[PDB]
Amino acid sequence: HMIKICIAGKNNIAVNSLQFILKNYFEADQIVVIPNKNDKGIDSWQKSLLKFALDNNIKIVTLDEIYNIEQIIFFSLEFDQIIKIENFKSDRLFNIHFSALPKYKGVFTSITPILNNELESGVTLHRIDNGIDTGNIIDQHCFPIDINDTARDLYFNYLKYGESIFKKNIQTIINNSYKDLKQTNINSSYFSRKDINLVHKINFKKTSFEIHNQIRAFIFQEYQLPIINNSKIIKSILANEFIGYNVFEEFENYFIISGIDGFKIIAQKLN
Amino acid sequence: GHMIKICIAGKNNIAVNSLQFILKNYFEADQIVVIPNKNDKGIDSWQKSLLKFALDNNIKIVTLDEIYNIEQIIFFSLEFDQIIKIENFKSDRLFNIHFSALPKYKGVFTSITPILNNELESGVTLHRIDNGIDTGNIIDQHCFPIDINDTARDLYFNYLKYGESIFKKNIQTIINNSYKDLKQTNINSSYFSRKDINLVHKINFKKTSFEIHNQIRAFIFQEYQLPIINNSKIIKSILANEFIGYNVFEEFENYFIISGIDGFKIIAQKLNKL
Ligand SMILES: Cc1cn([C@H]2C[C@H](O)[C@@H](COP(=O)(O)OP(=O)(O)O[C@H]3O[C@H](CO)[C@@H](O)[C@H](O)[C@H]3O)O2)c(=O)[nH]c1=O
Ligand SMILES: Cc1cn([C@H]2C[C@H](O)[C@@H](COP(=O)(O)OP(=O)(O)O[C@H]3O[C@H](CO)[C@@H](O)[C@H](O)[C@H]3O)O2)c(=O)[nH]c1=O
Ligand SMILES: Nc1nc2c(c(=O)[nH]1)N[C@H](CN(C=O)c1ccc(C(=O)N[C@@H](CCC(=O)O)C(=O)O)cc1)CN2
Ligand SMILES: Nc1nc2c(c(=O)[nH]1)N[C@H](CN(C=O)c1ccc(C(=O)N[C@@H](CCC(=O)O)C(=O)O)cc1)CN2
Repeated sequence: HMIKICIAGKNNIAVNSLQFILKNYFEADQIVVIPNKNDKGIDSWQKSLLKFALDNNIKIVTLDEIYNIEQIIFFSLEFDQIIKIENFKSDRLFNIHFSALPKYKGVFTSITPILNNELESGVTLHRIDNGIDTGNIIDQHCFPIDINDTARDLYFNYLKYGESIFKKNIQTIINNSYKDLKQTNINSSYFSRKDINLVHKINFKKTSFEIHNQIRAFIFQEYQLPIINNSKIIKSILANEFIGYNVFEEFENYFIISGIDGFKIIAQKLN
Repeated sequence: GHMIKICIAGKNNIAVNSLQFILKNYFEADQIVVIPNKNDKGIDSWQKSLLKFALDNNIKIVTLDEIYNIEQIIFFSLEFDQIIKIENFKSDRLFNIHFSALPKYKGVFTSITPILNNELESGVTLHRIDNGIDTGNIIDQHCFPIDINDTARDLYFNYLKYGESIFKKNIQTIINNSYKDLKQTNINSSYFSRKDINLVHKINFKKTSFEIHNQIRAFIFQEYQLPIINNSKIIKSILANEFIGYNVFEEFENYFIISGIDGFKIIAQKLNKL
């Protein structure tokens, strides 16, 4: 068919990966795009896929419009819809998921690995099957969650590494010469929206590492910041200085906190 | 200096067998004292009673107050139920075996917490006691697997086993005071209190098969409780690699068949099964 590829989703990973295909592989007339339902068609703190496509004379389609395109490559890059694979003639359906699968299937993956005490995360390119982030893994890139990284910092890492893993593998996908491996049952985890209360209530009867992690997992200013006694927190810093157990002291610009193991946290208040 | 050399404080097979080992190999009975836990009524049940062993072997029962002034005494907590304040003691030879791979899973119910948090292994850790909970310097650790179908009960019996073993491995160097240790790191340190665990766990099925399995088996410890699914007590959970479709739930006379979001088969065996 004339149309070779659909890019579906949002943000700079989608925009940049589309730019890369336009520059290196396919002409506009060979590409269609499905923006997310919330795409305003203007750039914000991320670029708009809708705007990029219109600016570049790529057609905006719906899923209904591509299901019958033989051999189309369908590529989800932060797409907001669950696919049903039997809708499609093509079986060339792919996603980049922002975690180190099989762990942290589902949502809010800039939050969940932090909240669960992980030292690393990853991006994973996989085939789409009918389950949520369950299909066979094509490629994965693991990277650290540094000790004072926030959810926002981690999200910007997913965008960066996600764009790179796209570029690394896209020719094998286009050539249908990639290899994949089924995901294991062990280590598989999943979160849905119901599992995370974005207005997090910190549990201080925890270690310093855990309290620190509770704070920084919710630091993502475009959405929210965690609040301690009515002040928003912009950064948490965990040190291995021992300051005594269960410290909590509020100052004008920051809190000094330690948990049951007495390591020092500085929780910096938003200016 | 003093006649008393060692105090064993705590409960269950670990305390009893450790005490038996020192009495056989290291100290006579008049050199040893014991502090049972508050709920020890001196009756052997599914674990042995430390109080009963002491009574049966003429090893004196004491309180912490009676040992604080014993210089050089070796104090060992083997599932002890009291928090120590090290400044009460003249001796600095104060030790604990905690049932986890520290620094993870400080605090309570460590037969439940690693399972519920999706771990594949656990451990026992011999440490110095400081004024924090399970925070003192590590002397030795032995890690072991949590087998995929282990229950909390199964994991508790492995702690008893490996815990008794790590005591024997280290006791000579404690007695000769030549042991080495290392400060715990801040990174990976985790802690649970009784408030963080609801022993009447309501299963979240909007999870992976692995996670649903873990949620069930983490609460299987029949002396205390069993998890309940559709008003049936569950005695065992078995997780397989077989794909059966997403979000399966079917009740049979003797078991449930369950899968989560990733569609792996779980068999949850009912207690009523003959
Ligand atoms: C909405 C929201 C998001 N965030 C943070 C954590 C999220 O990981 C990150 C990105 O948010 P979203 O893109 O809305 O949602 P997230 O669950 O990460 O993304 C999933 O759901 C998105 C919306 O359905 C899909 O477009 C993505 O493909 C899918 O991966 O921003 C917050 O901290 N607070 C928020 O309220
Ligand atoms: C009381 C209770 C226990 N358990 C299981 C899981 C526990 O890890 C295991 C042992 O129970 P306990 O010895 O009462 O509690 P546990 O938190 O494991 O032990 C801590 O607390 C004990 C009581 O303070 C201390 O004596 C120990 O040194 C300490 O390690 O039994 C249950 O599954 N349900 C229960 O209701
Ligand atoms: N079938 C399928 N569709 C896929 C992917 C997948 O692996 N498989 N990857 C992406 C997965 N995805 C985003 O990357 C995506 C988008 C929307 C929702 C969604 O509708 N979420 C609800 C859950 C609804 C439900 O319970 O089924 C939520 O958590 O509240 C979920 C995931 C895009 N579509
Ligand atoms: N200071 C300290 N004491 C220790 C250990 C330790 O690492 N540090 N290890 C063990 C930790 N432990 C179990 O392994 C354990 C037991 C009870 C409580 C506790 O908090 N107990 C009582 C107060 C005790 C009393 O003074 O009578 C309570 O809260 O009711 C805390 C930890 C035994 N004691």
